[PDB]
Amino acid sequence: GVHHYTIDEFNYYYKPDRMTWHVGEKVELTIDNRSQSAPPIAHQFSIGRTLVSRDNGFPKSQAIAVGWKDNFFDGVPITSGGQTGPVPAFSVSLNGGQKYTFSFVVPNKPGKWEYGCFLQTGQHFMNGAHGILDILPAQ
Ligand SMILES: [Cu+2]
Repeated sequence: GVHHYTIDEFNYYYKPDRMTWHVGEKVELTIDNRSQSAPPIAHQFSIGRTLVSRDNGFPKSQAIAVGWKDNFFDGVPITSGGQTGPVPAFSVSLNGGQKYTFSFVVPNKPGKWEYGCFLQTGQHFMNGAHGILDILPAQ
């Protein structure tokens, strides 16, 4: 059976901020931008590994996040409404009040991955917009 997961986006955090999948699990994931501000803001959902931050040669208290080195969804065939196939550099960007639902089979990419939002030059990320995705071997 397909396992339904929802990730809600708020300013500036995911609910839930942890998720666990098994390799080979059939997942339907809904990403919902529930931005609570007036006006609501856009949010991004990207799963990857190895944070990349801005550099200018000067030390920082908090590094400004810019992206992931490795995208979890690389090569992963996705179905969303009438469309099926892998998506190059997959990520989900939503305006306030918009959601996106897609399904896939969890690839053989075991271990810890992270999800994050890199919008507004890393400000969402610095404010809490990051989660942890654990991928367990097939049960
Ligand atoms: Cu965001």
